[PDB]
Amino acid sequence: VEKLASIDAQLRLLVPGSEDDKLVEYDALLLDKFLDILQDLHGEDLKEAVQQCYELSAEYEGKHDPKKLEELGSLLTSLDTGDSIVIAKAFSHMLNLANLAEELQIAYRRRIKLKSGDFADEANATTESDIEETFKRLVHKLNKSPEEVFDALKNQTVELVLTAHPTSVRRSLLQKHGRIRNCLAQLYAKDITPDDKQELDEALHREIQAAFRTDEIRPPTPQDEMRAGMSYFHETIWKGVPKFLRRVDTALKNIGINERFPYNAPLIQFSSWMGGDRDGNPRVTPEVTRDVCLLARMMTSNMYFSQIEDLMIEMSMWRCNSELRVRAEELYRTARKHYIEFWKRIPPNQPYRVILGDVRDKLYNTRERSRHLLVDGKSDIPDEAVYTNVEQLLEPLELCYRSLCDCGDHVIADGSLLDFLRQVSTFGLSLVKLDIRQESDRHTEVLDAITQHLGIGSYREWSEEKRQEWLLAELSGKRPLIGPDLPKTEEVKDCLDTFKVLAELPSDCFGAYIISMATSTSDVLAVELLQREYHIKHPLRVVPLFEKLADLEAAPAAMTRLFSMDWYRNRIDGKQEVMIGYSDSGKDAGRFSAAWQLYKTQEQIVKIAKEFGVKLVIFHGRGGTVGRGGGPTHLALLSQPPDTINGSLRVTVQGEVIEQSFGEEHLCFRTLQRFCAATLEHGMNPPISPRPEWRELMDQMAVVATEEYRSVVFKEPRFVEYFRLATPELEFGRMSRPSKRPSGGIESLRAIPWIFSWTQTRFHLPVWLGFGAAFKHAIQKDSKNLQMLQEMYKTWPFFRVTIDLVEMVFAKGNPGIAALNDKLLVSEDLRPFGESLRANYEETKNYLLKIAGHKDLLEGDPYLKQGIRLRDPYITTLNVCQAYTLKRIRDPNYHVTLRPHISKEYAPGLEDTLILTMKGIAAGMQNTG
Amino acid sequence: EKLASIDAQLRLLVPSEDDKLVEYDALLLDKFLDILQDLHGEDLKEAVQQCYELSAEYEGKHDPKKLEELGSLLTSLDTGDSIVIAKAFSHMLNLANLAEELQIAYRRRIKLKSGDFADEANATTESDIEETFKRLVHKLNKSPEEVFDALKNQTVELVLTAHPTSVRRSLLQKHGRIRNCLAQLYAKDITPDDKQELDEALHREIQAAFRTDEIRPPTPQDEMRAGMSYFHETIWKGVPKFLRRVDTALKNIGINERFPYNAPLIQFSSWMGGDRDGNPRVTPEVTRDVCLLARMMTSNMYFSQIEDLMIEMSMWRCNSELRVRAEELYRTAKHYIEFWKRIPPNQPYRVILGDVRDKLYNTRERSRHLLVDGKSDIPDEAVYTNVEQLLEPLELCYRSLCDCGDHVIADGSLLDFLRQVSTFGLSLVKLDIRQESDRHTEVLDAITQHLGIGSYREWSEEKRQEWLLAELSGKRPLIGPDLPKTEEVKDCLDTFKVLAELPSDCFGAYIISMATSTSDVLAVELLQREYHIKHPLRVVPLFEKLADLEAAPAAMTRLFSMDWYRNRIDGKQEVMIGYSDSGKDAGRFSAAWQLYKTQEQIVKIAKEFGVKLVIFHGRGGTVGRGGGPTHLALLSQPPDTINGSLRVTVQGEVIEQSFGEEHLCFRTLQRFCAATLEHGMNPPISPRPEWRELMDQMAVVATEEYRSVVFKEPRFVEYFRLATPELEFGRMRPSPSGGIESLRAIPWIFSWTQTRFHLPVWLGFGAAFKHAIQKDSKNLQMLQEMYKTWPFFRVTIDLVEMVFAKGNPGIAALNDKLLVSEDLRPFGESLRANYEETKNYLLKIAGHKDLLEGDPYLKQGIRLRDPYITTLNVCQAYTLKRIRDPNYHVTLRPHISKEYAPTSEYAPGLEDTLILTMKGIAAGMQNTG
Ligand SMILES: O=P(O)(O)OC[C@H]1O[C@H](O)[C@H](O)[C@@H](O)[C@@H]1O
Ligand SMILES: O=P(O)(O)OC[C@H]1O[C@H](O)[C@H](O)[C@@H](O)[C@@H]1O
Repeated sequence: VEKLASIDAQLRLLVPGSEDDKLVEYDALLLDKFLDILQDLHGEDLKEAVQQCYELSAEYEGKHDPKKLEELGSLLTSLDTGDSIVIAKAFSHMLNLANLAEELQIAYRRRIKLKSGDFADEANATTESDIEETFKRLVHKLNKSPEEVFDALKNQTVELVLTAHPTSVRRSLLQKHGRIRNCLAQLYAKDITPDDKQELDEALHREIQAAFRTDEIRPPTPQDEMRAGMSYFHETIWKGVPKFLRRVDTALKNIGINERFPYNAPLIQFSSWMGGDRDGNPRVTPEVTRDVCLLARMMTSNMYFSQIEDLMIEMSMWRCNSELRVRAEELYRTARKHYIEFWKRIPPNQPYRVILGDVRDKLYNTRERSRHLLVDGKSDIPDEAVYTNVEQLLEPLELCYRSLCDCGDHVIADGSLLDFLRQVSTFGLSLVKLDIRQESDRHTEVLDAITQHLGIGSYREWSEEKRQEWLLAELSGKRPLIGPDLPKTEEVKDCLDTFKVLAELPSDCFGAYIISMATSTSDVLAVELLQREYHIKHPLRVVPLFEKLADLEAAPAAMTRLFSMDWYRNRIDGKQEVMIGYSDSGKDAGRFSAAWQLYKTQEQIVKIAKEFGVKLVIFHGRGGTVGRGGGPTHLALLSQPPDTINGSLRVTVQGEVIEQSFGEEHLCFRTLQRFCAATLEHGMNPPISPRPEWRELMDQMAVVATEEYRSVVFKEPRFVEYFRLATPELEFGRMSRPSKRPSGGIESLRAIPWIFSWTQTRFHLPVWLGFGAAFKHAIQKDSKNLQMLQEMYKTWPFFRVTIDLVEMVFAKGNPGIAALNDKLLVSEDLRPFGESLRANYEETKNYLLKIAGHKDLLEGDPYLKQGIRLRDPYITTLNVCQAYTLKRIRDPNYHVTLRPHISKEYAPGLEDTLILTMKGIAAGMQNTG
Repeated sequence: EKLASIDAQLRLLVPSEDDKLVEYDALLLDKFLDILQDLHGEDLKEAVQQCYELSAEYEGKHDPKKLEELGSLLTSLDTGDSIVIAKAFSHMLNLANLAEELQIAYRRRIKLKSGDFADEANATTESDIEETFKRLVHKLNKSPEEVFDALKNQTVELVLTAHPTSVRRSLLQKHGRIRNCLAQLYAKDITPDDKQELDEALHREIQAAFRTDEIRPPTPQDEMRAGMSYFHETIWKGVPKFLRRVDTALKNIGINERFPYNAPLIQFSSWMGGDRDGNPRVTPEVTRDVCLLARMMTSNMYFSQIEDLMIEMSMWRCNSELRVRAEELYRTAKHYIEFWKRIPPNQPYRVILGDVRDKLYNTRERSRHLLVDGKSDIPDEAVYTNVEQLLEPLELCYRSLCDCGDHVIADGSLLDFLRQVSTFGLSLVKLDIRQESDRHTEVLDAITQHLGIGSYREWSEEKRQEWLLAELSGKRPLIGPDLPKTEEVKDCLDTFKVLAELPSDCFGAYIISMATSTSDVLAVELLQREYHIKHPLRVVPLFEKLADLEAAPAAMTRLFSMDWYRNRIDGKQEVMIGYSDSGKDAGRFSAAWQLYKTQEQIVKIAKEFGVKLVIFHGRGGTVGRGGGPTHLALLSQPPDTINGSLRVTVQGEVIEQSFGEEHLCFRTLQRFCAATLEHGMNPPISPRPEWRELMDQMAVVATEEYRSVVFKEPRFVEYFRLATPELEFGRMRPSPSGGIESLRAIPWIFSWTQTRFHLPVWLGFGAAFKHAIQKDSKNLQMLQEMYKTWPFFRVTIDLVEMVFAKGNPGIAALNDKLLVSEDLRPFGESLRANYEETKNYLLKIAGHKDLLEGDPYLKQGIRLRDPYITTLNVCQAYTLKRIRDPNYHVTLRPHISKEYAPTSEYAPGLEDTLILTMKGIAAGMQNTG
């Protein structure tokens, strides 16, 4: 009768339970159904094996008895390659289930009705403010008129830049995840028949299996990796955006604005790095970039195309204004179809349809030109027949729209037509615009080739002042720099060709050219010059990304110098965007010192832009508090230094967060919602400025933290051998892209790998190291600092948000895993070094607690804690499995007695098991640094 | 918990929406087990579970092995442990019945009903009072005024008899508390804490019941003082609630006034201390005492609530009529305390009600002193000797209120109180007297012989009549103080001295058991005259044997022919009938049909002589079933047999179901009132002559079979004495030499109910059905049309069907095997064969595959009780063996119950175990014949 109630009972033990809190039930059902499936497919024997692992991991998660971990080891390590693959798949798959259940729980959790009004409320989905509440706060708590709010909003832009998953999932598998999540959602609805329940049951059972059996063993091209993206948009964002904008409309009613948000106001914009970012990544060629533009153009046209037919059916009206009636007549007159819904000709009896039919053909053509260009390279298709610019596509829709209003039918015009206008206006002809990123040294290499080939010396050898002097001269040069007959290395050709691609393609494909490892004025001019050389008609804006602390300290001088140049001031036309990267900067100096430095740098650069009349946009690269997703993003955005958003947000949406943020319609909606709300609020309601005591203490702690971080990571010569052993970092490095930009050392290692290696291991060093020294030293210098730190946590959003993130990571941390790793993988001489780090973990964690005023991690956030506690047993099993696998890979001569093979049925090795393991853990850990 | 498991194993017994019964039973059982553990130890708890598991397993499959395994267990228990098990199961039953009461109470009514009369056989589909009114008005062209009028003149008298085995006022209230705790545990918006506390409340109250189990006989006085509980508990409040519903129902058909508060719609009566038929414990002094108790307690009830009405009646505006009488009372210038003060005429309603209170108190005290001393120094002036005296001041208040513009207030508690007073009078119940005809003969014979004029016994009926009428107008007494009297004749004569001394509002009817003739009734009239009873009780013949029924019409005709009698009865005669009694003579079937005809004939006869005839339904009817079935049973009565006046026995074994829970109480009252009303305006169809004819034919055959087996077969009584606890019941009222004709009906029915075989209820139906079908296969169709179309027939078959559902021939078989000698077993086998064949014909006629297809809810109720009953049957059977048999002993298990804490009879505790058993079974079986 009842496997489930028991599985529920044994799942409750992990987190004690309440009202709309279904998570444990959800997880229980999913798990119980999943076990049956393992039984059918692989046999009782294996099912038990899987349960045993779970029981052990769970028992471990409760008490934390290192014995349990070893028992688990004995089990996992005794499995042949075949069975371990299966277990690895199993746990890796129960995780994805646990995440769906959590998405669903988060989606339907009840909002708190009366909120404290504290800014802390904005760090949690249940208490944060929706758009209407935000408007109201601004109007009533801040004396802004509705008109002023409406106005702010009309001018606001929010750009979400999508990056590729650092490990990324299949469009099929997504949809199974959706179907499973829906079956589950549906099983919990009252007024549900025994039959429907029975049928939903088998539907659920079936869709889990279908997912489990979609598990083929692999690398994939940038093109496919990107063609991935065009899914999530279909799946959720494409529909999400109109839904949200309609909510904006409703919210404006309720504060007394009697009009809808203009359909062409560019409130929300999307962008991408996929096929764009070539930094330390030679797989991203010019041809790749040409292909992702054409794909983007294609698919977008296709989307507009597959829904136009539905709008056409809906638009059965015959009453129109004359403006339209003319243009319809024209179009019927000029007539004399590959697809089928409307495969016929259409009576001018129904004019809206005539227009939209033309639109459809044009969309189809636009689809086809991009398709042929993509596969052939030529296409015999006139610009006349096709949308080369979004205005061309809006125009007929605006026509219909106006016509409807004029005939007295605005109410109808504000239905699907409006949604469609909003989609077109948000997504344009290219769903995402592509950013280009390359590292400064590359532009230097190119310019050096040029200068040397010209016989004038070596750009590399020149001083900054010289580079600037030369660059400006040539920026007004009266004759080209570059011949066809210039000697080029493959890299230089690759780089130059990227500009040939930028010149050939329509500019509505592209966003910014980001310069990785920027450090100077010359770095930006260099890119400007090459754009001029290739006669790019609408050059992309150049965006320096300042990474290292020193580079951040130098940035203000660099920006000031830029803004001092008339050539440059006039090219940028009042607008500059600068990029920052929390992970990057924190790899240099620790997370703490990087956080603080970035606060100040933004402040200074804002001040500098203000002085020169420049609107400054700060592009948030990965690693922020602001890329967490969920409520915490809400507060993180409000926590930003004053005037740093100023109506224009641009942030990275880290791949490892795209599912949480967008994969479910409600979360999708609220993601969009908070980005828009927070951005709006901030420009009219900055956080308080830090008290000077706080700046002073923060400066003092930064030095100590950076000292500790660098002591351990760069100064200590034992560290890299430790890292290489205690961590799958090397094995990761036989992949996404070369994680060492072969030079050797941590400074050489890229940040994603850095973060990822220590996340696998549950130890998370890159995120907390240096916080402990900083805290300890500040308290030991003066016990009154504890009070100050606490006041800072209570009152200073930046600080709060900074500590919450590190707290969340400790909650996903477990030093026992780190300890097991030492014991299995690390040599006897390095173990005390490990012990030492674990000691620092603990001490850091405890200070962090003392400062937030919590006994236990996440007291402020039981729901998040519950989510984590539930995932853990699964992750733990993967950690352990991983650890022994790493052993067997590294040590050809480690062997133990293998249990006779357990899986039934009715070529793969350790490396395959390790990948499964790396991906399960990564998906269980989501974002950290 | 282990509840879900107990729920799971309870579901198996009966495989939905508001169907909580299984949960209810599960919880109760799980709580009850814990209690057995605490009090008696794991060891015993398991023993109890084992019995339950076995019984349940048995109830599903019906494997005789299970029964034997159970036997081995039960028969291996020492006297100490078997007592405990017997208490346990006997107590789980009472729990199961409370749960069922609760389930029945809250089951949902069907909203659209077929309109068929079958709908009235089930609580979910039967008609409430409003629906009845509406049917009458719309489907039958009666004006609201005509309905209202019918109702105003309608009387419903419920005569309460004593439980044939009866429960304690304390224990009732525990049953109530348990039932409420349970009801409360199932309510949403309920806290973890309230749930926790209700849990322990529940747990506690079960234990308190379980530990209220002392071993004993009790006096008629106490047995009756029992009654005065159920009224307190439920009827006292029930009546006003229902009458208020009548009021609401009258609104909704457009009558704009309330049911008159003094219209005697509902009246109650009792046999307790009244019925002395074959029961010499019921002496004259007993009868005196139950009148005085009744008078006392009733005064007390009025008294304990008056104080609450007085507080409520804080008004000061009154009419003059009242204001005078108040002034008077204050002008004319306290043991208890609520109002222990004097009262300002400032508040006049209170002044009146204070007087009323004192008068009620005095009335209470006089009855109390008379009861314990025999004299009381208390003037009639100080006291209510007549209900009008108590109404008058209430009507005063009532009128005053309406006159001051406060009728709305007057229709609150005051109205309730008026209704109570008017329904219950000064004596909650009126007492009927019953004695058997032969006794009056014995008395008159003593008299005639002492007078020297011969022997009344020897005289012919014509002679008796001639003498009786002469003496009924005699001009001088019959009886001296000097008359020779046996203890019986004195007992009988003293009863009349008691009737003459006590107020007439204490009494109802004098029922003559074993009536047969006109003289039988005149005899009683004469003795009443002799004792100068100022308001003689009406004489009611109870005709029992079939012959006595066939002779009744001639007897009634003769009575109605006598001017002496016609003028004494003043237009009204009541006649009693007794289904069980008559069915003990001739079989249930022939008795049913004969009673249909007798009623018809006697009705006809009364109609001809201008006499309003009331038929007093004694026990055994379809009409004493309680629940919906009663509803249809009443509607099924022959035309004109109710004629505005229903009088029916409420069998003791049905009082709990009918009244113990406020909702069932209300609906019991409801259907009695509704059915009665409807019938006088909407009789059932009259039987088709073919049907009469076939019924007459089947009656002969059925009587033949019944009498063949019971009276003609000389082996029968030895069979009965062995297969049945009948003898042991007979060491209890005396159930002097025997034979079955001698044995009383309750014992007859009860003996075969214990045994789950139920012979008295079905025997003879099988022969009748078989012979009718074998004479002519077209009869089957006729029988089925009768079942479909003729309420009497339907109702008659449903009852027998219900009994088969409570039947189990395996128990009967086990009994034979354990208790009956080898030579009589084939006789048993033969009866079991008849059981089967009868059951199967009965099914074939109702058109059912299985028993109770028409009634899944009832079947569920039975299925759930059964395992408990089965355990008691088995326990019982072996106990009966050990009692009867010197040659039986088996190895006893070492004692199982723990404990911390002479009483000898026949065998050392067996007799006690048997009683427990007899009472558990009886309470699990409720009503059958
Ligand atoms: O961090 P990397 O290893 O350079 O990899 C790529 C990431 O780098 C930076 O930190 C950027 O700020 C992000 O927009 C990007 O996802
Ligand atoms: O023991 P008995 O002869 O049945 O007497 C007791 C019963 O007798 C008759 O059947 C009456 O109709 C009942 O009102 C009463 O309960």
